[PDB]
Amino acid sequence: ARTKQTAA
Amino acid sequence: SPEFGYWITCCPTCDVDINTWVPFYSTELNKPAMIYCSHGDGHWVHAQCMDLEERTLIHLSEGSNKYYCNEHVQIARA
Ligand SMILES: [Zn+2]
Ligand SMILES: [Zn+2]
Repeated sequence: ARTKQTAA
Repeated sequence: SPEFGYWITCCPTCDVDINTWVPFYSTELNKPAMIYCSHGDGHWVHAQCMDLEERTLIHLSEGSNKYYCNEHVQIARA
């Protein structure tokens, strides 16, 4: 799923 | 009229506000984590407002599975 602000 | 970006009112019970927000997930700093709901024409919702645990959110972001917000998840995709 597409997401935002999930990058460690 | 309706609104794009990180500071939208994502659902009827949305708790994310540009005037009150603080980091919750370990991946957040100055912006709320969001996830795309594939229902209809699709829309974005705040992961926190969906009561998504961090690992569920991260696993979703690491795969090709589609997500459906709490509002539309029970809708017959038939
Ligand atoms: Zn929200
Ligand atoms: Zn939805």
